[PDB]
Amino acid sequence: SHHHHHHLEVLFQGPHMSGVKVRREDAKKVLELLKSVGILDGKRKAIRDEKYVIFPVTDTNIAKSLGLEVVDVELPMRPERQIYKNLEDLLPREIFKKLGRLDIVGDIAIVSIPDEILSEREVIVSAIRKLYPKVKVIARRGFHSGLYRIRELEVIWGENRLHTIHKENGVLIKVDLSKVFFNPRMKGERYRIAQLVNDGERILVPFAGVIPYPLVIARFKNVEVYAVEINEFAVKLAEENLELNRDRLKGKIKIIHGDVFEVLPNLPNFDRVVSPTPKGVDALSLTLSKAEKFLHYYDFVHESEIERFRERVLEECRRQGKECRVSVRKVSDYKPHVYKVCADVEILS
Ligand SMILES: Nc1ncnc2c1ncn2[C@@H]1O[C@H](CO)[C@@H](O)[C@H]1O
Repeated sequence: SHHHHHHLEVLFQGPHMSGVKVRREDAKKVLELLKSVGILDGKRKAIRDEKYVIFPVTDTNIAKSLGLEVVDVELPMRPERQIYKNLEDLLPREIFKKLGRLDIVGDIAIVSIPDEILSEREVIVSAIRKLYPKVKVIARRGFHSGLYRIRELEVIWGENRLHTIHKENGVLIKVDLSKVFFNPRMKGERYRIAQLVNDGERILVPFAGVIPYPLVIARFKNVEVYAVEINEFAVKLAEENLELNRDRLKGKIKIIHGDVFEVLPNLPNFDRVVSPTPKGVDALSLTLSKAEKFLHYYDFVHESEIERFRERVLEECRRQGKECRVSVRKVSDYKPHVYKVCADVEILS
């Protein structure tokens, strides 16, 4: 006596060799459809030409019951190994070129996605998820808003949170991107100055945020750092960060919750001042006034204004009766024709 047909029908060992041929304009719809009905073959790649897309299917009868055109095609197997090293490898150039720079903060990936390629959201996420399998949050970014310069962010994939712990230069940085400002790309800078700093210095860091700069400096050198931040949530996270990194800091950090322009005139002077100035803000005079040996003044300057920028720094140096050497460095490419720069000011004796 024999087997039931509805038991036999699943015994075939061969691979699926067919697919469905659809117009490109239908391709997303159909993909969804195939996934929903449950006949989408994950083992094979989809291919396309200039007019049509072909999706691999696991049941051609059901495919025909969906009114789709069944074709016999040898489709590429899915890759098992992964050799992509950057996002451009995982996206068409027309999509990738409109994307902003991708940033990783802890287990959060942040990318800017213009409205015109927003329909392609799902491939973008996919690519990101493929490049960074460890991240658990993908958020679309806008601009910085308000006095605290908090980045506009919308979670578009993963856990519905914008808080995490970021590892940098040997320190741990608790961050909440919905409540505080933070830029990971300053890593280099923060390390650099940390290496320049000598033991015994008194250092001032205005606009300190969740104190990544004081944390790195104090991580590598036995110094005292004053940090000034006006955002109380950032202050809170800064305290938690100070407590989190306490047993790995050589230096000391004093956190001051307040307005830089109010606090600094009531502070004593320092050996070194490090000013991660908010974009558009001019704190040159005030930060220089608190520096006795070195100022590191960050700013955003247009390509054709660098010279003028340097000149103005020198002017301020003369204005405060200081004799200085001024060096201007391009820290990063901020947007076209616009650089994030740093004025290294050596105050001479
Ligand atoms: N007058 C200010 N005083 C102290 N911190 C400030 C001031 N303006 C901006 N910030 C902080 O500087 C950081 C970088 O812009 C942010 O955390 C922001 O809240």
